[PDB]
Amino acid sequence: EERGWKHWVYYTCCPDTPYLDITEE
Amino acid sequence: IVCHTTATSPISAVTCPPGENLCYRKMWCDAFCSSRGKVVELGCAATCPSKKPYEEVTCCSTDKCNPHPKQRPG
Repeated sequence: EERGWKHWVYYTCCPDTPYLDITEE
Repeated sequence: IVCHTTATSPISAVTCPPGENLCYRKMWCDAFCSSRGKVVELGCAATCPSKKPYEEVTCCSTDKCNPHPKQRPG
C-alpha cells in the first residue's frame, strides 16, 4: 500500500500543521 | 549516531553507520515570508554546507541532534 519512498515538507511555524509527502495510491 | 531526518510520514530518525553522519537542519522560506511557514529539511550528510546567504543552515553530528523549532520530541 505504501511500497514507495519517503518525502517531507516541514515548515517552521505550526507544530500541528506539518506538510508531509507520501504516495497515496 | 542517529538523525532526525524529515523524510517519511513523521520525523524519520535514521542512524548513519558510514563516515557521513552529520545531521543538518537547514531552513529557508516555505510560505512564512509568503503565507504559511518557513522551510525545514533535516538530513544526514558527511559535509554539511554552510549556506547562510539567506537560509538558516546548521550542522550537528549527534544522535537526534537535528530537531526543528516547530516540532520536536516533546
